[PDB]
Amino acid sequence: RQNRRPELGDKFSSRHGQKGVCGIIVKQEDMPFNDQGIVPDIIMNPHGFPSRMTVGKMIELISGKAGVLNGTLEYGTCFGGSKLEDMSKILVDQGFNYSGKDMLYSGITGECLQAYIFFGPIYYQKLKHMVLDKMHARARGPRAVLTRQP
Amino acid sequence: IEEFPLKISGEEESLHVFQYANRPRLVGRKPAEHPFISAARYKPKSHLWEIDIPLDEQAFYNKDKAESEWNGVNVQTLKGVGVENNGQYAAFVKDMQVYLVPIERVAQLKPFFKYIDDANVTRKQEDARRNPNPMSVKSVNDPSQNRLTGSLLAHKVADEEANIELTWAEGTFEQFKDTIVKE
Amino acid sequence: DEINTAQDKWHLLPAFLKVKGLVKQHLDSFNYFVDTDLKKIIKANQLILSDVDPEFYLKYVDIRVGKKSSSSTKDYLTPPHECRLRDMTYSAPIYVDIEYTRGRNIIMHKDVEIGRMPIMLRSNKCILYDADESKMAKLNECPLDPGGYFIVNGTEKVILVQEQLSKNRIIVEADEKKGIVQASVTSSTHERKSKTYVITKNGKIYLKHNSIAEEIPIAIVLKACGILSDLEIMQLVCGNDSSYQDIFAVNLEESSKLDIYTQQQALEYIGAKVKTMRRQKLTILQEGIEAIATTVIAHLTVEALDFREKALYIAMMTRRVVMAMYNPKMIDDRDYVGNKRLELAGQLISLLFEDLFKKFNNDFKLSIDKVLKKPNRAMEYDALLSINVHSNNITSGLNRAISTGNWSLKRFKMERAGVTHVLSRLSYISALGMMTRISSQFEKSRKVSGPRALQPSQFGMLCTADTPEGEACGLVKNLALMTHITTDDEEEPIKKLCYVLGVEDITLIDSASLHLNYGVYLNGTLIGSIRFPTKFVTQFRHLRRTGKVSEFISIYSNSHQMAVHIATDGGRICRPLIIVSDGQSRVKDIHLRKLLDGELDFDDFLKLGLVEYLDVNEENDSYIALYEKDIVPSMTHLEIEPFTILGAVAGLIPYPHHNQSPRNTYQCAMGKQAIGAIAYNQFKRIDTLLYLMTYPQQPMVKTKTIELIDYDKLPAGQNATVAVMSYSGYDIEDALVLNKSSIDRGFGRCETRRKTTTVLKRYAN
Amino acid sequence: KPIRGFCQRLKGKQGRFRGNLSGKRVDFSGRTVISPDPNLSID
Amino acid sequence: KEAAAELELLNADHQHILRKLKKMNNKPERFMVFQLPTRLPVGSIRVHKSGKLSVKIGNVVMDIGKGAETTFLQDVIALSIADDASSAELLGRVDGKIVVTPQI
Amino acid sequence: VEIAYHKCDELITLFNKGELETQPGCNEEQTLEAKIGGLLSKVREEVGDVCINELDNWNAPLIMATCGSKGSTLNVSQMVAVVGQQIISGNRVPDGFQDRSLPHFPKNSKTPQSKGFVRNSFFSGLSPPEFLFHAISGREGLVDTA
Amino acid sequence: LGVPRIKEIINASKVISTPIINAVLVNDNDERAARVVKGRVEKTLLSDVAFYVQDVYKDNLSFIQVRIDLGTIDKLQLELTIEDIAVAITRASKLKIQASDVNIIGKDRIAINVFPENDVFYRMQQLRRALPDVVVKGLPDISRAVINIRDDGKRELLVEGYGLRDVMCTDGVIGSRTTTNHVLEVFSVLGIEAARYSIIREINYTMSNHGMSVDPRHIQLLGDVMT
Amino acid sequence: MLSFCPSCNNMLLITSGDSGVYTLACRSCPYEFP
RNA sequence: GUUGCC
Ligand SMILES: [Zn+2]
Repeated sequence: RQNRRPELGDKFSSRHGQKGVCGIIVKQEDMPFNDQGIVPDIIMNPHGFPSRMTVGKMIELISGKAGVLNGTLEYGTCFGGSKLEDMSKILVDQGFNYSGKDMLYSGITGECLQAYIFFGPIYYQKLKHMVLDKMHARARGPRAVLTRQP
Repeated sequence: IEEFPLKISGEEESLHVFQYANRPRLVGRKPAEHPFISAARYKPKSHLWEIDIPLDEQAFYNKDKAESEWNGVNVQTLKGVGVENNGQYAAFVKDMQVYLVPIERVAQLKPFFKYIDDANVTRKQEDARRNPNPMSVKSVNDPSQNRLTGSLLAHKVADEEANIELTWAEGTFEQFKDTIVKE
Repeated sequence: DEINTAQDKWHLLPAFLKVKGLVKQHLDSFNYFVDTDLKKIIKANQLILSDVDPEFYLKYVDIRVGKKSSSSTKDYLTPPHECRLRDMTYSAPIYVDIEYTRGRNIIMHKDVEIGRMPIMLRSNKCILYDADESKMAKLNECPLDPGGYFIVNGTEKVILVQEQLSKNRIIVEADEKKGIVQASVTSSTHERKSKTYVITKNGKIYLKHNSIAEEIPIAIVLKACGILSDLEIMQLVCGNDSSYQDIFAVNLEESSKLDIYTQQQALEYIGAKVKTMRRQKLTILQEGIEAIATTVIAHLTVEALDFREKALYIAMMTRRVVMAMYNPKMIDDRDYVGNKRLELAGQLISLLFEDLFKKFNNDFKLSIDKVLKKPNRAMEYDALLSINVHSNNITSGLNRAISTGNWSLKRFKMERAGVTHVLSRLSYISALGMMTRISSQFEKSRKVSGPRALQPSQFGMLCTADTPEGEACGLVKNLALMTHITTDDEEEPIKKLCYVLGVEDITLIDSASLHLNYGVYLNGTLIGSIRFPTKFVTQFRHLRRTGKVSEFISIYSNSHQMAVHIATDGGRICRPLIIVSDGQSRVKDIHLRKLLDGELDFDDFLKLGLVEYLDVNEENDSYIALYEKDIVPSMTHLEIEPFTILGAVAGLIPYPHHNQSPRNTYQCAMGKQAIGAIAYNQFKRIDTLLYLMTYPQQPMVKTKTIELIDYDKLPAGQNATVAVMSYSGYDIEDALVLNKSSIDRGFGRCETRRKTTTVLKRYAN
Repeated sequence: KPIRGFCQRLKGKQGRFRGNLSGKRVDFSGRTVISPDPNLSID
Repeated sequence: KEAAAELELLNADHQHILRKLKKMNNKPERFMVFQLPTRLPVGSIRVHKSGKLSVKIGNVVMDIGKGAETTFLQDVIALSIADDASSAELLGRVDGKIVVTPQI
Repeated sequence: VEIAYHKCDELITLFNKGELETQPGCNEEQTLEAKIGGLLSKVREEVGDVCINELDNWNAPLIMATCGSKGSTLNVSQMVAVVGQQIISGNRVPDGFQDRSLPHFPKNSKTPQSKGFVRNSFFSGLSPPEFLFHAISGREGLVDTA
Repeated sequence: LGVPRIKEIINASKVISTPIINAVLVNDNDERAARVVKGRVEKTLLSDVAFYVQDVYKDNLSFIQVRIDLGTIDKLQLELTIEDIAVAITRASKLKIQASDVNIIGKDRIAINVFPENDVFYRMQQLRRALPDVVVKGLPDISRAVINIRDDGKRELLVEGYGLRDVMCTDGVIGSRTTTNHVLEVFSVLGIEAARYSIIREINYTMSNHGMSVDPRHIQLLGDVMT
Repeated sequence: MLSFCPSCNNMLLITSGDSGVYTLACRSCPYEFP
């Protein structure tokens, strides 16, 4: 038995087919932060959604933010599910943006961002293929009995 | 509105129906006649119906090809295998009465070429006697051996069995009133 | 709580999965094997005999697996989780009763041990059948385990649902540079695998076979079947007023080349050039070996005397070979789903049980006569004391037959390898996704991307968003959520039943009008030649809706040819739909309110006539409807639920109808490799390599799929806060940056478990 | 079940001349996964 | 559509057989064969509203469906046999063939 | 897209009239195949021309398709307006059975929105019939790499 | 034009797929003779020019008779006499008949007899379908000629066939500008230096219409490494 | 060629007749025609 | 040596 902390290199997923190697682990003060103090956990660059056309993640989050604010789990099914137009109204009744796109400050320098940030919770499952049982190195090791190669 | 009552009055009689695969019904909308049966041929346990028909003479006959090759002349015979099915009742009508009877078998008559089969059985027999080139004690049934059975065994019992020479007649009124008197 | 049938048809979908679960094909075949299918095998190999000392006979009266007939207790058994960590096989012994001649008289003996069968979990011959998590808590097995898998001597395995091309039917083939053929593979249920072929060499129809020494042309083999008049030959295959007379008339003069002209001379042309397999008796008649050569061919049909129904079965097979040479549009493909036959678990291990069971009672026979070849050893000898030496040949045959996935058959001489796999306990749904998958046959068509592709005749039959990639990109497929596999029923009653509905027999009608009329094909053979089918086929459904006939029957009725089809063979794919009779459906929401009260399950709906199953063929005649707000007055078969096209392992994708279509398949390969939880007893088991996760979370947006299989009750993965933006350059393509703090608070602490084992061995000295 | 021979291992799917003589197996290597970094220069 | 082309021909099939059972009243040693459904769970051929044909051969069991349908260029002859003896009698030939179908 | 249907359905009815334009290149009844293919590959383009010009600045798919970073004027046009028509090796989704594609659609009905074309956007959603036709061209995008 | 276009130029394979040949005309207009060379080069099959073929007997005659549609020759504008058809029947080695028994009966009716077991019926029945598939005029190799128009008014002549030597020698087409595909017949006809320049112009053709551009020089090295 | 021979339906055959005349007659049935 | 998977 052994356990481990998720350091960089490991393979995270997004349940819609967006793989990712953990790039770098930074300290807590450097990320952005909203009006209430929420630090975002995991940051994705926006260079996937035009090419991969993964609009479902963009609809996962609008139904994602609205559910735990209302305190009820929400049904996103196939060929239907929780609609969008009645899901924006419960977000705006609390004070947040109507398209989920809240504003943020910068944790590095202290002021606002010139643009707004799409924001909230996404379901991230961890995946296999962690790195410490793939790190490999052989200096001067065994040779085969027949042809004497490594 | 109206009603035409029917009853079934048939037992003990296995009447059969033949099917002429050669002869059509109508020749220019007018139906022809059915030919004159010279004789018949039946074998039980295999239910064959070997019907003989005779041909027209020298006008459409070409006898010097027929005599010089097989010497079996003026006879076209044809075979039909009798098959069994359920239902298929035959009915005649009376005035406002109609009486029925079950048909037991149906045969489909195909032209059985007798003589060209018989032409080669002599050809093989003479071939043996040109160059003839030349003892039964019991055996034991073994449980690791097969014996011929099934469909070819039916051909082993359809080759040698008792023929019956039918006297072909034309009646049709004796059976007719026999149904009328029976309710 | 004002209910309607507009949006509340969904609440019967769980009633279908409550009594008829997720492992439907795996358990319901093995449960058909152990109860009914074993008595039909001892009745086909009974009465072993010895030719020496001929008054000795051993015959089998019955066979049972499990409980005795003396004690009549339930069972005495090791539990499976106590068995899966000791490298043993979960087995219960097979008991038979036998009677034989000991000596002075015959005696009967009861409850003889002969072997130890393995029993798959959640089959009714195990302890785990119908438990209520109280006995199962004692047996420390998880309630949420899917079941349906062998645990043979340690590591647990499962056989896959394999399929092949549809046996005992016909296809057509079209080739440019070689000429065109049509296959017809058939299989009698004993020792035969024969396939026939019809070839067009340089404009002439021909015929070859793997038991005839060379090719035999077509006019001979129909004159040998009785049809001799040589106008009927053209009358069957061509019809009238067409171009088929111009193509086919070349074949008729080869009868004049060989000078045959009659039904007697037609047969021995075959047997002159038959390839003689020596039966070592060989009393060949030169008339009898040809009738059997016209009997062991196209083993769909066998004959008594008249040859007739076998004759025109060849004539219909040679009609489609001249329909294709007219235009190549008449071709069929051998990857259409109607020409596929899924066949399931227990009726596939039954074939392996034959080649062991006949190997049991012949070496046991060889041990008998070796004893009975003694003069003094003839009076009071008993034969039962040497049955234990031959007993375990069944056991050790079966155990390696599941361990090493290769099956050495003898009656077919066939070597299917890779028939089982080790099931993935990496995730939860990985232990259920592999339970519903289909392995193809790999007949070396690696150049043809036809079966690599996906055909549109698949909507709801089996899943369309799930397929692996790489080594197999289109040859591993997965069942849909609502999916049932048929099984054979019978065939002689419906042949008697169709006669009642107003059809005649083939032995009455001439071929002058069968091409004018239609024709019923019972398993591909013409038996009735019906006309006006739309009166006929609608009266057939109305008997099936009332349930006088079994419901797994299809009435495919095409019009490109003048024929209608019947199917009763079993082992083909289908789903149910709700009947729509006219411009109003038969939904009748007052029935649907009585279902949520609970007194009638899904099974009562198909008893009254509100739902019936549809296979791939019966989709082609029907006009099925999506929603109740789209009913046409000419519109049947409303869709029971539209999102039932995705299997149980693709169903966890949220809103899959918005994203791009390839970005669902890339998750099905990786959902099955997700770290999460395994079972309720997951800290108890001792298996090879398991990953465990500390603080899981149920996902935020659920699906109606995942509440059917209880994915939420032991999920995989957390739901963290995501703010999509570029940051610090370390995320260029699909990288992702997460803090040092939240993983320190416990974000995704995984845990790895590994087995190691040794065995203390006792040597010779 | 066919026996391996001399001619069955000079040719073929990496018997010789691709798997041992053209392209070899070598010492002093290693293999891990990649992750980006901007802060260090090219080369 | 093509379901309507079935019923009008079966409508016209009533009249083509009602003429044939009327011309055949003169019993000139004429025959027709037709198949009755066995397996019972006698009657009377009747005429319904505007020429529709049905039989009721059961005490209650009704059989609506009857239809003259087969096209055949063959001469079929009903003949009796008896006990493998001098009993070969040609009775007559067959004009037509209808069927009987129980309605469901 | 309705006027694209309105030019299509008038063209599809001249089979009883039996007009054939007979392009040089030996059609034999596929002008009605190739003209609809040119017709439906048109309506996808000017609808993509509305989304580019009639759009404000600071649209994030607009600012990275103005550059050559990632994306194109086709990829942004299939996320907001219309996904277009699926192609299978130069073919508009041939039939599965009985001269039709799926048991939702009437017999021998050779119209787009029935064989190959899917009209609504990814932001709108997909219907159960049109989801599968996108799920076919998603397959041979993976097949050809093998 | 893709991966199955590169594969056979490197292989120099014998039986190539779709060998189109490009031959230009003499003049530019249509003139009712721009398509008159298409008749002189395509496989003019006699089943298009015959209409009604039947066997007739009087009492002792075994001869098949064929007739032609004389009003069709001017429609597709081919030019040929009647006697060259009677040449072309004995120009078929597949039918084993005598060399000269052909006798013309008028302007459009033509008959040929046969005479010598049981030869007589079989040799007039094999003959019945083996007649309406013989070439009478044009190439015995090529399949289908197609005339089209480019962005200029000039018209070319496509032929999807194999032979090239007999394409150049016929009238109505100039043998100076006749390009083609299928490299290894150009080596037989136009020396060797033409075969080197052809594989240059073909490889950068099927790389021009895939978007990328390799080099003119990276094929000029490949051009003479094979020749 | 629709060469049906009556009462056998088999075929017809062009026979080299007496003095080489072209009479038509099938085998396996005694039938002839000019 | 043989299979499974990225
Ligand atoms: Zn004859």
